[PDB]
Amino acid sequence: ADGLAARGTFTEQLQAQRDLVKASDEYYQLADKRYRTGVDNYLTLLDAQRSLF
Amino acid sequence: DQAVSKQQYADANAAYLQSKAAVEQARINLRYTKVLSPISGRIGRSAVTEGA
Repeated sequence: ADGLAARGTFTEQLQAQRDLVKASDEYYQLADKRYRTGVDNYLTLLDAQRSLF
Repeated sequence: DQAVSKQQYADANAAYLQSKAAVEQARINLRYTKVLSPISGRIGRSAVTEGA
């Protein structure tokens, strides 16, 4: 019964976690494409990278 | 691609146009110290020679 409960709940827990991962990945690539022009320095880029990790 | 806001771009474009207007207002004086003939015709004598 609690195996069935985990089957019922992980299929949206892991999907919300994948949406979190896609959101942080778009955040990191957007911070990279605002670093590459030259607006903000490399330390906030490393902060976005460690948040993605 | 919407990295910075659409309002921060308006602030930066306003600062850019204010600085360009300051450059143009500061080269108006640099053109004023090159004193130009406002008309075209015969010129008389120089009542103020160079150095004064």
